[PDB]
Amino acid sequence: GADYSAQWAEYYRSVGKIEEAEAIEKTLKNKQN
Repeated sequence: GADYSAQWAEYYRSVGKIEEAEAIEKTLKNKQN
């Protein structure tokens, strides 16, 4: 699997941005393509 906007979305999980991370976390979704 690719997984890119997840590594970045991981930081938000600890930078009190776990919520905003959902956004940048949606970019990691690399299953369809």
